Amino acid sequence: GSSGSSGTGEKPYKCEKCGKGYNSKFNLDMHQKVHTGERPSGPSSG
Ligand SMILES: [Zn+2]
Repeated sequence: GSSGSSGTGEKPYKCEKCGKGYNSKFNLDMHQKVHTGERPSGPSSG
């Protein structure tokens, strides 16, 4: 029926903003400073 990749690695940090995983609490930080711009779309939590 259906099948795909399970995810051997572990992504304890995800970026819902875009949808990418990060295996580093530090790396994600620098990345978090990317979706700052106030997109034309309404937020979700502030
Ligand atoms: Zn992101």
